Amino acid sequence: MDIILGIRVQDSVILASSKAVTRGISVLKDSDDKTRQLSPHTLMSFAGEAGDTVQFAEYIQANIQLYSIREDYELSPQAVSSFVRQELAKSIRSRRPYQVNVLIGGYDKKKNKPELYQIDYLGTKVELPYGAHGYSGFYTFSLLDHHYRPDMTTEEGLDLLKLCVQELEKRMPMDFKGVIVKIVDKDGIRQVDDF
Amino acid sequence: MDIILGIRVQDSVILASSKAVTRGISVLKDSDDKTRQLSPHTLMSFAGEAGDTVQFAEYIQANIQLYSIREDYELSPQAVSSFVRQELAKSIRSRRPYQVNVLIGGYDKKKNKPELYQIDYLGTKVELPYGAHGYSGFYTFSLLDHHYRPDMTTEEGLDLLKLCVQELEKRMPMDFKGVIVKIVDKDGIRQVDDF
Amino acid sequence: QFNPYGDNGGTILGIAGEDFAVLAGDTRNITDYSINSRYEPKVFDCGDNIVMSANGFAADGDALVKRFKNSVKWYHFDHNDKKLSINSAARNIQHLLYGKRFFPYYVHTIIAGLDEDGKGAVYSFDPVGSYEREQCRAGGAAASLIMPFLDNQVNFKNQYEPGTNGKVKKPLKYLSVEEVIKLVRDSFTSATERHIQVGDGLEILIVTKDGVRKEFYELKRD
Amino acid sequence: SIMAVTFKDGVILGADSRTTTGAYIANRVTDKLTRVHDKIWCCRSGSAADTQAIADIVQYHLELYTSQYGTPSTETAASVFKELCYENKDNLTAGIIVAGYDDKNKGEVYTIPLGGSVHKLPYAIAGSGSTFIYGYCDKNFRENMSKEETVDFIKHSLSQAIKWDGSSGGVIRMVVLTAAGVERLIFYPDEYEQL
Amino acid sequence: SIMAVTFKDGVILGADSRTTTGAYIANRVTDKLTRVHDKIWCCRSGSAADTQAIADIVQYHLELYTSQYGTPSTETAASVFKELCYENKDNLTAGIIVAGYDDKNKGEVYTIPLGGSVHKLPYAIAGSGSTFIYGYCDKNFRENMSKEETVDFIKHSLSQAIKWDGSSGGVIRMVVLTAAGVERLIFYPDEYEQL
Amino acid sequence: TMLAFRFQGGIIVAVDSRATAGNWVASQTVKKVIEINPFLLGTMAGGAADCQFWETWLGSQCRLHELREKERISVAAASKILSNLVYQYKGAGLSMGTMICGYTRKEGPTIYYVDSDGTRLKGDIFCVGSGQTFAYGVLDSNYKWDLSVEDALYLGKRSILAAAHRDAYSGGSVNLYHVTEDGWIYHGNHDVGELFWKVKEEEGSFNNVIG
Amino acid sequence: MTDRYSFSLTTFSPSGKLGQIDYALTAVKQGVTSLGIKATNGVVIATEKKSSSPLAMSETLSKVSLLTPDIGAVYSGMGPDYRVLVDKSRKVAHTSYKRIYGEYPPTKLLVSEVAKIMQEATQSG
Amino acid sequence: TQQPIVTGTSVISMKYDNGVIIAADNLGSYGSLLRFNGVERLIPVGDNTVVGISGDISDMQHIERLLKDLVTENAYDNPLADAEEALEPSYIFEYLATVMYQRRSKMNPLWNAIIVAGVQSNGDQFLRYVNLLGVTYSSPTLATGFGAHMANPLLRKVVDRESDIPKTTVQVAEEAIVNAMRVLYYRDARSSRNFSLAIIDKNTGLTFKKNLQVENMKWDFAKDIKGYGTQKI
Amino acid sequence: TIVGVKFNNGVVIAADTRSTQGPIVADKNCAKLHRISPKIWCAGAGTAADTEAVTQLIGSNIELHSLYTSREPRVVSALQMLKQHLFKYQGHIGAYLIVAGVDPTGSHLFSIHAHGSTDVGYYLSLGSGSLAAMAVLESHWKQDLTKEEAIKLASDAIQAGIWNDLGSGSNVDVCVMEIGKDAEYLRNYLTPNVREEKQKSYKFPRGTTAVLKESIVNICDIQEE
Amino acid sequence: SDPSSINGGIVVAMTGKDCVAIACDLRLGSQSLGVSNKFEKIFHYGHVFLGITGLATDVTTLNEMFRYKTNLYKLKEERAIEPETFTQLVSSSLYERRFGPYFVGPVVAGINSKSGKPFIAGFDLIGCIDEAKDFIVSGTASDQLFGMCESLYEPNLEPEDLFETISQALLNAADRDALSGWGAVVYIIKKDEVVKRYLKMRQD
Ligand SMILES: [Cl-]
Ligand SMILES: [Cl-]
Ligand SMILES: [Mg+2]
Ligand SMILES: [Mg+2]
Ligand SMILES: [Mg+2]
Ligand SMILES: [Mg+2]
Ligand SMILES: [Mg+2]
Ligand SMILES: [Mg+2]
Ligand SMILES: [Mg+2]
Repeated sequence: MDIILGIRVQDSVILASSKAVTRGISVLKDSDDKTRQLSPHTLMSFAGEAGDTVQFAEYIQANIQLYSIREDYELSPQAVSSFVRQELAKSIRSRRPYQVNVLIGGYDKKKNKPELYQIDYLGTKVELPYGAHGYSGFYTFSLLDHHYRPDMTTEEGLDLLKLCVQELEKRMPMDFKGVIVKIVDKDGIRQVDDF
Repeated sequence: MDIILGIRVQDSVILASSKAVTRGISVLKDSDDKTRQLSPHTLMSFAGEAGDTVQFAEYIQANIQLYSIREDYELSPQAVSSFVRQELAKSIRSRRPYQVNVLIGGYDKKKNKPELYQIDYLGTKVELPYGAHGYSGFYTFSLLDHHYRPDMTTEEGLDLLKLCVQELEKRMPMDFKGVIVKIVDKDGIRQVDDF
Repeated sequence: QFNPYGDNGGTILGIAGEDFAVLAGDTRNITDYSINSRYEPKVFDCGDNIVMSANGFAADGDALVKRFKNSVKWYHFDHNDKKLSINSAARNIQHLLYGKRFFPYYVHTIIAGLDEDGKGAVYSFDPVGSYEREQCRAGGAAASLIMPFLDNQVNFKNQYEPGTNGKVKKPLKYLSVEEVIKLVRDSFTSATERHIQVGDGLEILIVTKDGVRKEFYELKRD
Repeated sequence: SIMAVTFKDGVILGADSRTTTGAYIANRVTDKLTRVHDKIWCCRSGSAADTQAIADIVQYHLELYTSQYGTPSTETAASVFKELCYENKDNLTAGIIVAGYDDKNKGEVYTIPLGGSVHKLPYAIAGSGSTFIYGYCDKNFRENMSKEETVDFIKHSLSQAIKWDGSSGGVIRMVVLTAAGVERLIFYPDEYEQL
Repeated sequence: SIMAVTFKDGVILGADSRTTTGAYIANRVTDKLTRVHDKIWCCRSGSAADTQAIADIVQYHLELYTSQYGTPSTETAASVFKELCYENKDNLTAGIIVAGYDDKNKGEVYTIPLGGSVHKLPYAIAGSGSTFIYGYCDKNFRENMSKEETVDFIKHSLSQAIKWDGSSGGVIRMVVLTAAGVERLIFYPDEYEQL
Repeated sequence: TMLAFRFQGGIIVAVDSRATAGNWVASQTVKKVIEINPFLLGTMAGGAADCQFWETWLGSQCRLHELREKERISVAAASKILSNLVYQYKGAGLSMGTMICGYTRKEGPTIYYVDSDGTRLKGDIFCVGSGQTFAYGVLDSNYKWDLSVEDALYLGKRSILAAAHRDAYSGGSVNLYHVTEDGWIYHGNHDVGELFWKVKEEEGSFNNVIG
Repeated sequence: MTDRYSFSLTTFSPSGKLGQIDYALTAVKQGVTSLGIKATNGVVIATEKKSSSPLAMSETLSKVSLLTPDIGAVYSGMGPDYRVLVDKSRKVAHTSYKRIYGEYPPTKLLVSEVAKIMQEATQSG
Repeated sequence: TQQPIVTGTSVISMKYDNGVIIAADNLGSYGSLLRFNGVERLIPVGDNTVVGISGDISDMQHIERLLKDLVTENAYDNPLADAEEALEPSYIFEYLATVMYQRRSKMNPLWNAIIVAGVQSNGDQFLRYVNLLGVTYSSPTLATGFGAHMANPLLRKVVDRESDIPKTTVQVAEEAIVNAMRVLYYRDARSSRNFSLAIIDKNTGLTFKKNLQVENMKWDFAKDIKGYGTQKI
Repeated sequence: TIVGVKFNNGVVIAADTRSTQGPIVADKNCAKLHRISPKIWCAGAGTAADTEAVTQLIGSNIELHSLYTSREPRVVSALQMLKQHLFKYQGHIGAYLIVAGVDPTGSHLFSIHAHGSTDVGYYLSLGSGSLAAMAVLESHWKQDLTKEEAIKLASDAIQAGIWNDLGSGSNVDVCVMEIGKDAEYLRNYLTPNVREEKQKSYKFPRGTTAVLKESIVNICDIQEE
Repeated sequence: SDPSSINGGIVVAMTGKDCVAIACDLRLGSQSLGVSNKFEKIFHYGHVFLGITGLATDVTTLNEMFRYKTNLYKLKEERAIEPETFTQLVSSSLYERRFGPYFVGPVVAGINSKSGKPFIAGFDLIGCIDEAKDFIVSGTASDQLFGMCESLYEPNLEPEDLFETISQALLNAADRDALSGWGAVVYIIKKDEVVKRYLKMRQD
């Protein structure tokens, strides 16, 4: 289970993604970044079947970067999420579907609002204040149902996220080797190097 | 995978056993002692299918304690291990076999020697300087092949054991929530409360 | 391969009043898309002011009812003709069902009568014996159609008092036997329309301190 | 139960009239004797859908043959049947008997079983009910029979096939092919059952 | 291919002599006509092992019957066969025809198919090759035939069954049961093939 | 969903009330807590019949114990009777999750998790059922040993609510119990249809919902 | 074989004229007169049945054709071209409309589809 | 658990004003082969009951013996065996129904479908069904196998409910049964023309008719049917 | 339950009106009688979407064919086009049809199986109630039926299915196709299954339901000014 | 595994007097896990309303598809599409995926702008039209909805009464289904005004 979490607060979106890469019986890596920057104010985390995850993320990344150059303009998070959903909805009826679940965290510079989209491999899109894929949600959703507000600061969002990770580290059976946390706001994307 | 390790040094046997009890998606407990004292100088650790493990351990414990009272005498570790093996060898051709693997660590007061026996659920017994059950051996056997001596002290055996646990914590995918360590020597059985 | 189970369809319904109780059931018996009988009784008077129905696989339902009637007979022999209370009957039926836990009676069982304080009682069972006293319960083929209707029209669920707008609930006023039989008849008329295994006839057994009374009503035969 | 028998003046086709779905008789007055050309007819057994589709195609091929090259031989008709049955053997369940009358070649009979092989014979039997009359037909068939003798032979033969085979029944239809023309015959239960 | 036929003076049993393992003929001179009592014999079809074991048991029962109660009826013999075939139907593959001669009841024939049911008949046919002669036998059987007519009827019938059935072949064995005694007959390929 | 945790003032036991048969909600009013004796509680999860039948049977065995021994059974011995029983039926298909909660003088407040797999665990905190994960999330993050009987009762109630909301196969109402030196104490049936909105308003939580 | 005429046979001339379209209009000019008049409660279309021979049965040749139950058509110019257009017009009314929406197309949209077919013969290879 | 080998098809029956009628063809099929053509599948018990059986014939013969043994056993130490303590249809049925449900519960069923038709001591008509699963039901018309699908609809046109029974005479009921047997011969691929019919009347007693045949069949229209669509010739 | 019956000067088809998903009745008044051309109608059983779609497709192509040939469509044309289509899809298009009609050749009656087999007859029945219906047809059919006798026989056959088959129910639809006449479609020819009056009215007091928000929905286009 | 019951959800539609009503729940889940409580299943193209139950990705996909087709219809026809016509467009579009269907249960609702006649319709996942006069149901609690609608419904209800009937049908059916609930929305539709109400229901 490749833990990926997302929380949308007052003025930013925070994505947390596990660092472990386990192939069979061995943890091959403990510092893996399960995310790609699609545009300066849009970040996508991902989790699913080996190989497909990165292949899909980079394919999406390339397409959005192509759009940005062609139009000299950044697509809204909503527009990017719809593009991503259609690709997955197209994929599910293919010969060999992309087995990838994603979270898309973005800051809309037009509306001055943070936005978080949860999309599964079937192409099921939902906009949420907080989201998760896989078994992580079974612990974190109910925890966030209790501790979340729409007017929270970024620092309060990080403390709330630490509470999620602590619970996962206590009750989940796999050692996912901690998480890499990234914040998406009006100034762009940055990584929290100490978590 | 219910990590159980064993190392026989100069004058003692050291058993290390994981504390986690995971049922499905949740870690129900993180302080479980996967061992039973069979006699004052004989300790048995165990790992296998839920329910069967404890049922088998306590059944063996009861039988050895019965023998001790009847004869007013402690059976040798070799004798206890042979009894245990026969029960498992009997079990494997039953209607519903005991799905339990065990390590038996004991100090023989007659020969003044520590002894470690590894027995699987089929009734396969081997005396070893160091042993492990399940996937733990895939990491620890080769590590101990490199760092072990027959003339090591108990303190050196514990440092060697810390090296095993560190490797398991680094490369195994499950969080087994650390280990409970117990030493078996001429003075009996004692637990290392800080590990 | 031999399949020891079958599905004879049908639907049953038990409602508990303040000083009475009803146990209703349609009289149709079917296999697949054929009708076996348009009138095959499914609800029985088991003695001691208790009525019973075991809906699903008829052979198992008949066997269970037959065994419980026998249990009542021997309860009298063994305990000086003592009356078997509805709560004691329910517990006895749990043991009959769970006794076949590993080769189940493939039925949904309902019993109705009066408790020891004279109030109406309905007990509902699953196939392997788990039981629970309830005020209202439908069972069988069209149970999914009927129960929501009973939650609404018997326990006044999702119903509030006008003007307050969702603040104050509808008060739980008790229902008379005449009001209950209307809900029963409407329940079965509605179920007959939308479920193919329900129809032909409706037989209701009403239980009071005075005894056990029967009422029969026709249903659509298509 | 279907059969075709050559005799002095030409050939006679014969068949029952039962069509089944399991044990339900979907049609009790079926016409299994079908025309592919003026004096080339076939007997159909197996799948009703497959045999109809095949016979329709063959009739189309022989109509187009006639327009270009004149009246086709019975051997030519059997070859077109074969080509369809052989090349589509994986997807077909059709046992067909082809029978026709030329002035040069007189009466000819070709049977085409499941595989798509062709066999030219003095007489032929096929269908599930044919199994019960292999003995009777072999003992009672003669070459150069009269029309009346041949009708009696088919009538008696199919009578027994109907008697024993549940998949066969109804009326006995027959088609007579001679230089005189094409005669259709029919025989009802009360006539043939008492034989 | 096996059959039993009643006639004026008694009854005649008939059978082929082929035993197969797939398409290999394990025995080409098999004796399928077996004796359970002086003038009560049976025809065996299906599993050779099952039919032998059954016939051996029946012979034992009728020998013990005779010691206590005198000569048993043919109906009694059929009942003992039935009881074995019916009660052990899950584990048996035996199609048996029972035939015997009394002075009171004269010639009688009972057939016992797979299920274990009993059917008293004027004549009976069974085995894989019987399918091909249902039509011939029904058309050619008469009641109160002479010995010579009945022998010809069986000879012609089994001849056809052998001709068409691959599992049938070899010689035609026959057993005649009358007041005169027990006569064994045999007919070789060169005789019956040319019929 | 059912939970049981140990703290300063004894034990809290909280359960939901829903029973399902596939996606069909069969009942919203079932009793998943069995009052074995004035000092023993049993929780039920998994097979409804299996849990009901064998836990009422357990109460009969606990009663026989105090008749023969002239003494209340311990939680350890009571839990072990049930675990030894289900172990006999292992492989036959029983499906039970049970927490045997209670108090005795020599043990103090004690909780045992008993499983149809034969697992028997002693512990301070347990959450069992299809909604265990949701309850663990709330309970773990707010648990302290030094809660007040009032704060502890609320946490257990709130943890079930959390699970009733997110888990489709949990819901109905919350049954609360508190176990002390002097036995268990029922703390009411709390319908989720009213409790949810009350908690949302007072606590300011559940912002995922339109209210 | 193969149709190796994959290029346009109708092209712009230096003056900006599309020759083949102009010449097609000239063929229409030579054709027999046909007309249409719209009333408040109906529409009428009419033309002369110019019989090529008195032995010919002019009833068998239909210049006025039903396209849908509520739409009709008449022409002027080359009869054979009209006949195939009517075939295509009838078919396109089903494939591109009736089989989708379960009803017959409105006049303007069927006209649009016919117009499209005629445009393509003006640009295709 | 087994599979049925030699089988019997439909058994049809109905109530009328003074009794019950039951019928069944005389065939014993071996899959698609119509092997035995002289099988009696209606078995009288006394002079007031007839058991009609379909399904596996070997199991039918077993049941036939149980009933024969039942009569023998009821006569033991019973001076009123031919009078007050004679076997009733209700007794015979419940016995069979007990056996059938016991056998299915041991996973070794009697692969049959049974209809017990008769008249009780008080003159009441008895008609009840039981099968390999132990499933029982009663109705004014009862039929097994194909008869359930084709005969019941025809017989229910005569007796659609309980109140129609006194209005139905024996001539009308027998006419309906005989018509239904013809329809089954038209449409059931495992049926025979020859059949047996039994009437149990409260006044005239048990009338057992053997060697009946389906007659007045319509086949003439077959001559006009040519091809499967386009074939004119 | 669908039937087809030939008579003196034409043919009649009939059907029930029940549509089911498993044991549930989706539609109590479904229309199973379809029009291929004005005087060619078909009744369908099996997969509902398949019988409708295959009926509309062949009906569309028959119309275009009739326009191309300047002739009234024939039943054998619809028959041939249907069976060839169904055969191609190897039974995966679960359409079982009774096709009937009148044309310049005369009156015709056919059945079509999903695998592509066709049958000819004077009387036919298809569906889960075909056995109940055929029992009636085999009991009462005769040669030289009148129009009135054939409608009676057809509706009686459907009734047998309605009452005795659980997959069939509600009403009886009929279509009569007589030679030299317009075809008359008799929707709900019989209505023997009207629901009885309910014992109670379940009309609620206004305000009974709890509401959170209200809002007007803008369905109109963007406005001027 | 069964695509139609992974996400869960319900839709119901009713006719009244010169009015129609269509309602849906708001839940979206992954089997037992509830994910979203704002997932509306009713959409509108002009004055025609469409509710879709089943697999959520197909629900979203079909909305986008019918928005696409109705926008082009309007540009070419120079008028908004009517319910009867839209119903045929849905049937057509679904059957073109006959052997690879969208796992959905659509429900059309609306009033003909010309005739003023109320109209509802339902479909199976491959196109079959169910044109009912009274009501249409769809979803994981369709059995429950059938029972509530068949008993509560009566013809010719006024808008404000019809609201109560459909709301109670939905609410009580959803409460007997594990995969439905978590909120609800009801649309009351008249010839030239449409009201949308969010219902207060139990959140479990
Ligand atoms: Cl055919
Ligand atoms: Cl041998
Ligand atoms: Mg999702
Ligand atoms: Mg080993
Ligand atoms: Mg009904
Ligand atoms: Mg036959
Ligand atoms: Mg053989
Ligand atoms: Mg829930
Ligand atoms: Mg719910």
